Amino acid sequence: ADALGMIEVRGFVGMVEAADAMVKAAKVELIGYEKTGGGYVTAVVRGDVAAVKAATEAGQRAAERVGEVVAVHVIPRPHVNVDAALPLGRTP
Amino acid sequence: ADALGMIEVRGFVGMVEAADAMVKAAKVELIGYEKTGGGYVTAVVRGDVAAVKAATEAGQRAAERVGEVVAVHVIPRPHVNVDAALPLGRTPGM
Amino acid sequence: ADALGMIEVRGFVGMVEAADAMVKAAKVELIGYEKTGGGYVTAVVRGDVAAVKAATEAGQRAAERVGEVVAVHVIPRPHVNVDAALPLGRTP
Amino acid sequence: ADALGMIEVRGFVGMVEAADAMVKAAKVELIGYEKTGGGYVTAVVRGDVAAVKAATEAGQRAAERVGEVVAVHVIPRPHVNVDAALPLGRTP
Amino acid sequence: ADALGMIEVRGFVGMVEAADAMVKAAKVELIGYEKTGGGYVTAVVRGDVAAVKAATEAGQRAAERVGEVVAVHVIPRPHVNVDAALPLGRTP
Amino acid sequence: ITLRTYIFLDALQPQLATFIGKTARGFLPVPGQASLWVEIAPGIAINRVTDAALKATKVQPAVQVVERAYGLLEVHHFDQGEVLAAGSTILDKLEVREEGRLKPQVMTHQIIRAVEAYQTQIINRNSQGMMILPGESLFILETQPAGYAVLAANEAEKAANVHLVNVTPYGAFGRLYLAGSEAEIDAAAEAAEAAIRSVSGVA
Amino acid sequence: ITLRTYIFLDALQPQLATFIGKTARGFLPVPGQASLWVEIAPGIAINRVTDAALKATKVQPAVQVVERAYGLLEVHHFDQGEVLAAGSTILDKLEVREEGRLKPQVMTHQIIRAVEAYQTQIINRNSQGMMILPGESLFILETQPAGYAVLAANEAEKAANVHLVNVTPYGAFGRLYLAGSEAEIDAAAEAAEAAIRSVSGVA
Amino acid sequence: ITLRTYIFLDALQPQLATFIGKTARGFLPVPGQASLWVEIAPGIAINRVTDAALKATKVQPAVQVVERAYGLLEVHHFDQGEVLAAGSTILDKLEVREEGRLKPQVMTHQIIRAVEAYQTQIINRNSQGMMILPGESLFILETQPAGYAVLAANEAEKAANVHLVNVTPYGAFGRLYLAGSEAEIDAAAEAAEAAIRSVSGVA
Amino acid sequence: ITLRTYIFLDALQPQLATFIGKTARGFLPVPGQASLWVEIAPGIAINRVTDAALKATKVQPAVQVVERAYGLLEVHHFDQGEVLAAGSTILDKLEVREEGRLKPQVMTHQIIRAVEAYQTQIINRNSQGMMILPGESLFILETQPAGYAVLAANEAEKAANVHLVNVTPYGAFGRLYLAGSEAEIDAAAEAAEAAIRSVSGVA
Amino acid sequence: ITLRTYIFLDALQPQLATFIGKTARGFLPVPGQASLWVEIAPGIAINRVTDAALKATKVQPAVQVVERAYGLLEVHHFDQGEVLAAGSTILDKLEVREEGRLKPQVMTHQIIRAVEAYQTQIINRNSQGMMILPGESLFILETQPAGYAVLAANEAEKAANVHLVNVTPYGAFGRLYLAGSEAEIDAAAEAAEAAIRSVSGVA
Amino acid sequence: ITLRTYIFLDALQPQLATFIGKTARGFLPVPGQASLWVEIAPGIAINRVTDAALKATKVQPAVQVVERAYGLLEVHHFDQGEVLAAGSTILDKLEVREEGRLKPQVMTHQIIRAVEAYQTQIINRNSQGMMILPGESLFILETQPAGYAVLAANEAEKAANVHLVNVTPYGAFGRLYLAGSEAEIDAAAEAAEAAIRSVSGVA
Repeated sequence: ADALGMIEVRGFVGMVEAADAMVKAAKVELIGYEKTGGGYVTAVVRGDVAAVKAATEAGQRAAERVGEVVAVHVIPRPHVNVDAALPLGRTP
Repeated sequence: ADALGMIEVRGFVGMVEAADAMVKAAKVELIGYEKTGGGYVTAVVRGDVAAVKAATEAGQRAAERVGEVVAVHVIPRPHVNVDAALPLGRTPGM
Repeated sequence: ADALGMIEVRGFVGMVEAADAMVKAAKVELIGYEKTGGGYVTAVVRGDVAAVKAATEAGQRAAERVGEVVAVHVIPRPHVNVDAALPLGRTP
Repeated sequence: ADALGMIEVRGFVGMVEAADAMVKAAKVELIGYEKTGGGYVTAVVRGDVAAVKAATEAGQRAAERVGEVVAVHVIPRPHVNVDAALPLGRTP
Repeated sequence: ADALGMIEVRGFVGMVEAADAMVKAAKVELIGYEKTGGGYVTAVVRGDVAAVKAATEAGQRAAERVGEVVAVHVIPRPHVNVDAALPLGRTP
Repeated sequence: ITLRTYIFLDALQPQLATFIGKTARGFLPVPGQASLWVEIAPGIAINRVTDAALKATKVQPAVQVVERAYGLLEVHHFDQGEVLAAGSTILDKLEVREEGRLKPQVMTHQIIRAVEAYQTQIINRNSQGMMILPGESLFILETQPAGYAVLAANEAEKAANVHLVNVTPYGAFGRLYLAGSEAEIDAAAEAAEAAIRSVSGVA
Repeated sequence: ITLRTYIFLDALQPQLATFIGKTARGFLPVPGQASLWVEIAPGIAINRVTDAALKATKVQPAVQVVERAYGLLEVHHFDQGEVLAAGSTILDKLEVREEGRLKPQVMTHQIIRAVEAYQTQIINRNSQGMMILPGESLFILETQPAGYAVLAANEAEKAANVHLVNVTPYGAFGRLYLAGSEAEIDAAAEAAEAAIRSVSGVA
Repeated sequence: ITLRTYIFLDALQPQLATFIGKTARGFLPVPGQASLWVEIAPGIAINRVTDAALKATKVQPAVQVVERAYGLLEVHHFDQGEVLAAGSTILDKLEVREEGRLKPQVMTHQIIRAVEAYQTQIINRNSQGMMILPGESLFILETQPAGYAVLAANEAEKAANVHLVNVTPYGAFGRLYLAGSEAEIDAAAEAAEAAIRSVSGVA
Repeated sequence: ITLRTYIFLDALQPQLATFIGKTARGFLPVPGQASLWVEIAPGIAINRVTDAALKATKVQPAVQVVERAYGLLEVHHFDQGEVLAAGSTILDKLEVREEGRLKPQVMTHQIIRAVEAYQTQIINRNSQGMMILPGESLFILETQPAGYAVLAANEAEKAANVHLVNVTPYGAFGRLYLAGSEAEIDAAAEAAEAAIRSVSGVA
Repeated sequence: ITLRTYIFLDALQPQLATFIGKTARGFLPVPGQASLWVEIAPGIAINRVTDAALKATKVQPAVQVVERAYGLLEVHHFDQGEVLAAGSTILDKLEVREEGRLKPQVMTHQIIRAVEAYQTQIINRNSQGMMILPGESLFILETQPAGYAVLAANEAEKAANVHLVNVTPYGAFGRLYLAGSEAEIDAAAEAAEAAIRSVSGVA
Repeated sequence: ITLRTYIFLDALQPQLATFIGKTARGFLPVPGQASLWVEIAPGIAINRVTDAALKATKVQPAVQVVERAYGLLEVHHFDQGEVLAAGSTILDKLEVREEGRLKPQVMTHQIIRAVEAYQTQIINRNSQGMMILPGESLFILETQPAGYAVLAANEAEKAANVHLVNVTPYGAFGRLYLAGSEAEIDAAAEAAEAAIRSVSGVA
């Protein structure tokens, strides 16, 4: 039931700085990363609803400085089925 | 006290899709509706301030596809004396 | 009776935010609201004059952001006959 | 103590309409009147400061349309020595 | 005996704020008021020698703002005989 | 004499009387009333100002000090009207209308999220109010002059679920710190900063 | 040195670290860090217990106050394992073991429903933790000797989001004052009392 | 809980109201009001003694001081009628008839006439009431328990235009220090002893 | 270095040496001597100035502090000649005669009559000196620079039967409070304000 | 935001970390580490800036206060690299290069030898550090801004056998006092006064 | 009244005289002067005890602290005979003589070589004398009664180049803390003891 925050960058470095900045800005858990290939990389965080929204916006400002940021999105209360089938960390 | 989120719509249809999209967005409780005549209807939700914040914007974006949205508002701490007189799902007594 | 103060806003929301801000600003009793049909609704507060006069200023200033505010007025001493016929709480 | 509003008019009728206008304007108690000889009379009202301040400046604007209004003043707390020796409706 | 301070105004209202301002400005006793007729009214205060002198000047500056002030006088040590025949609050 | 602050506080939110009182060494106010606030230089004219209020009204004062710089005046009472009489008399002694107050400035307002466990203990060295729990969030505000801040601190808790840090109607500048979970802070600070400009005055 | 109290805390809770941090004047603690605190008599001998231990390990000293008779020593370090070395070494320096400590005894416990505003003016004016706001419930517990009070505070904050108003484990009897709603304070007061029962020692 | 002293002063004198107010940290007192002060032991019971008194009447809570063992809470209010109700509310609830209180006993009394300039530097420098000026006389009186000092000073200061240099009735034994000329000090020291001598109580 | 004040105090009146001394933590003066007064910034240049004085004379220093901003220098001694000698070195160290001092400005001086029982107890929160009895009267002064006030405080009590409140030769401005029965205050203030104007200096 | 000081302390000399820390109520430093120093107005940006350091590095802060005026920031750690990493972030928070700091002003630098026994004991009223024995010598310096002093204070003792008196890296001006036998002061001041000019900055 | 301590010092050493000024609240002492300190119980006779000494001789009152039972008053005067007169008058006052003093017994002595950083932070933070710098050795000694502690400092600083970290001779047991290198502290403990061992009196 934890929120969901994602950052997708076309540079492995961009994701890292994006990941670090988030866990530095709010009580968030960084689960892992799914590399979609083609240089595209996605960082995933989960936690409180607001913390993610604050973390996500805080990661973009840090990543935009050193990478081709592609997408930034936040999902407050995802469906049970999503966590059940996707590698998003809150799977039983 | 529980927060407060409100969507008003000139059209019953808008309010429902506004209500549905809200409860699906965050952990809020849809408590009811108020009919002010003239076709104006207001949906009411309670829950965390952070949840209401995200739910409210999720309804407006979902209701704007349908009917005209009059007003969209969010109240973190409504005063105790309000919840007593108005029909906002948290009226005390029993 | 005690003094009176009212706001009415073609739009159920504007009444609430007004009704909130008034109570938070002074020691007044929010009695309820009266629906005149057509989207017009009117909030009613009661108490001392200085309380109302301060509450109403805060309400009007708070509803102007989100509503089409129709009228704002203050009665310092309603004649006994009004409260007897019209529903302003203080009705024996 | 219970605050104070006064109006002194050279001529009786002006005093009345001023008084009548006051008690109708806000929650105040008309306690009496003082005849100082030479035609001067003064109406005296007691109550909370918000009413009288709103009551007096409501009575003046209505009596000044009749006769020569001499003076208009408001005391938000007569020293307890005043309320004791003078006929202002609160002598113990 | 105690000193003597008096204020004579052509408006009952003028006397009150003049009276109130005095008893608020110094250790003074307000005995009463003597209306000589014709709208003229005189406030009487008694106390220490200096207390009056500071009180009176505070009444004059305060009374001149809202009334036809007529006379301001201070008597430091009045005769024994005066208090016996005049109504000045210190009568045996 | 010149004027800096003229703020009339409607009906204070509870938690103020604490930090108000723990800062005050006078007639502490209590929550649910109304109070007044006047800071002027020099902090002696205040002392004369305090009479005109106290002589002409039924009030009660907590702050009258020069521990910071020049002095500060607060009087408090339950009835809005009685206080409003005291304030209006104060300016009449100064012979200045409302719009003589200075416009407030909004210099530094920024929101800080998830403070590192260290910085919490250090702010609390300024233990004037509540403690910033480790890893909540903090808001910072600056206005010139100083008196305007208590307005913000009031309007703050009045609008969100916040824990109060520390407030400055004292000093050459009005500075503000707030603490609590994230969404409230965003909701609280956003209310304060907007509250400050709406004041009418001269530059 | 006569070992009065020595209770090692597994991990300092989020709120208490501020209250400990708002008052310490030495090596500051941080949230989440494990801490062992040893109280002994006479208080003049405590200067040797820390001075010997500090030379042997990497712990951090938060508070060391030498009173007329009792002594209190607090150590902080992120590694929970290190605490056993100095403490067993410290007890072996004062020729004592685990069973040699004094058993804590709960002196008095009282919950006063609906704290009055007038007391809140007196309450928080002499407190360094959170400010007591009007209407919340306050649970005050006392332990004899005083050092056992630290176990009380760490117990309350964990089970509920309550507020620590003041804590002084220096003196004869330790004061633990927690604030919150009536129900939340009720369960918290329960956790404090059991802590006196589980402290092993003598009387 | 042992109720030590409870002596009601008919009307707090002009100087003490300032002097009591110059050091208190709660609801400040005002001149002319009648005041009752209640002294009890242990200090943990004062929070309950006032809380029972504060919840029962409309009196004002001025001071709640936690001493080494005992706690004292004193209330003042201009309405003489409240004294009979509130006292019975506190006294009938905490093991005490009026005569059941401890009777005060004058521990030490010494008058040092005409203080030299060197003493003026040392004397009032540790005082918060009026300054002890060089050349004036100082009569020192002490009451046991500490709370009883107010009856000593208020009885003396009422009868003469003397100067109150310092008074602290908090602790084990209360200190009352008055300063002035020889003649004014002469009658007061006489009036102080007889006033202490008539105090009814127990041992 | 720049010059602000140069005050030559003849022979202090008694009650000053108290408030002077009880506030001071240096070589306290006593009543009947002489003292000297000169203001300069920074409060280190003073520290050098104090030697040139102390080495070339037989004096004794009371004020050498930095509790307000930068520090200020006064030295005291019984023989007028020695003090006048101490001054003679100080100005010559600066190479400026007397009349280079800044003309003083008289900022706020007003007399307040029958102060309300409230305001008395609260002013004394700054209990540096005596307390304003309930409902007498008060005189208050502000001058630039700050050092000039102690001169004024001298000529006041020296000229009327007054109780001395509080003095500020420290700060950006010199502020003063006086208290006592009514007619004297006018005689004090009338003398005080006259003391500042008669001084000769440059704009 | 504006810039005033930018001091990067290499490896502190022993006796400072005492006086640095024992004066401080934060994460006390220790001798042999590194620290950073940056002044900005207004003293709230200090509070925000300190995180940006703490979030991006492994450091620890001693000074974070507003007891004097606006606040000032120092963080400390043993590894030189971490501090230089922290420093680069702080200025980068401002989007300002290294060289934006103001060149310092050197107001008053003079050396005093064999101070009279009086002036010694009185300086120690400001006992922030060591004491000027009767008849050693004293060095006094003023620079603007204030943060630069610890830079100066460091380069002194690092170069001679001197005792450190009292330091102000806080305030609108930086003032410094030193103590010890004669030749050392000449050797110390020779380095200190020289320490300030060598800094490069803007008008 | 029981006469505890009465020791006349032939000449106060240069370092200790400063420590008195860091703690005194009266007329500060000066280097090289001989000084007598008399501590007695109960403390209520001290205001009379000094009044007997000051009126009989030319002594100066430096420090007078009112404790729970005992009172300490310190006198200084350059004429060794004149100091003895106040002492001889004071000792003879209670019809007592030299033997009435308390006989010294070495209470507690501990040498902690190479003070650790953890102890260094706490050491001077509770001290008003010289700061203990990291790495120096610290010897903490206690004397009973406390008044005899002055001999400890006067013996070391004259006979050895040590640094006085703290000395407090008011209370139940006097604390003496000296800091320095290993060798210099070694001789003092012998020099402090021989004066403590030779101190004549009774029990």
